[PDB]
Amino acid sequence: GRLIYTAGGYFRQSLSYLEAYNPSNGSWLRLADLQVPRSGLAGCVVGGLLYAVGGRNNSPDGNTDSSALDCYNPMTNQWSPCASMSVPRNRIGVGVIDGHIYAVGGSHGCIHHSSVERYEPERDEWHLVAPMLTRRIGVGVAVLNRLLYAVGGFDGTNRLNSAECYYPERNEWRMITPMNTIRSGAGVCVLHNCIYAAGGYDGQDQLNSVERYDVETETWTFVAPMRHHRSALGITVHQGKIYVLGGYDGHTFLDSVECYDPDSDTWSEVTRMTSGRSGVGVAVTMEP
Amino acid sequence: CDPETGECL
Ligand SMILES: *CCc1cc(CC*)nc(N(C)CC(=O)OCC)n1
Repeated sequence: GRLIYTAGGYFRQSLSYLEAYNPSNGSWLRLADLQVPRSGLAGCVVGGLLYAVGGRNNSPDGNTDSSALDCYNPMTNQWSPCASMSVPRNRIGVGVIDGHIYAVGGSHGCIHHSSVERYEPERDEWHLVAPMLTRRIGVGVAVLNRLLYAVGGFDGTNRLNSAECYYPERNEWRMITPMNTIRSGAGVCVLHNCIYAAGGYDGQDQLNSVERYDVETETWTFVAPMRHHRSALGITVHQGKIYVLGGYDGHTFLDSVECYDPDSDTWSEVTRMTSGRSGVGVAVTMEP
Repeated sequence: CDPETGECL
């Protein structure tokens, strides 16, 4: 009874869609729209609630970066505003550790953040923690073994192959081995002891390559590439498989959803989104 | 357009 939710995104303008995909039967459900359109946001889940964090509304009337945190309850199909972050964060990355949401990086106009802040749902409060060693927008974030990783991105001048890890009990960030490819706008997730980085943009092309970091060995290794090159894709893990959703391939706003099986090292097309889009926020929780 | 996202500008 778990669905893949996709929130927001962009196609002509930033979007307010909330749609949920059921891998068990291939269906899509359109649910309550976000109150404000946004692309470049991130999604996450804590205690059965879905959260939409940051992003920017790129509308016909202008660009507004978002510091918003909005809460969706599948039991009522209703969005509720939660406490806003200290600063707007477009092209943010988020990770959940021990019931708390970490918001990492992102931009506010020409400001590229290294700052990081943590949300406690029990108090509806954000607090700043140690900043990253590098400013990162279009950064991929994932959590493995209660450690937070920030991968790739763009620092205001260069696209990055670097990555770093936050150790919460020391409130400290440390660099990890850099990836073998420069990636800004990649999808980053965790699956079976590894941090995966899929797609993104290297400065010249949108990528179909995928590499994974084994935290025990400190190495990055390429796996099978996706069928579609994509940047600003959504990504999540569900029942031991990675799912990538949409993105931009330099020509089209993809509706493709591919699924990676780690046992066979293969990607397959599993469904199409209802319309092509980039910059979505994705997470997995109960059916509404 | 932004080559990373496809968005206008
Ligand atoms: C976002 C509109 C758009 C997309 C792309 C693909 C990168 N190119 C352009 N062109 C070439 C410039 C233009 O005329 O934009 C008018 C909005 N536009």
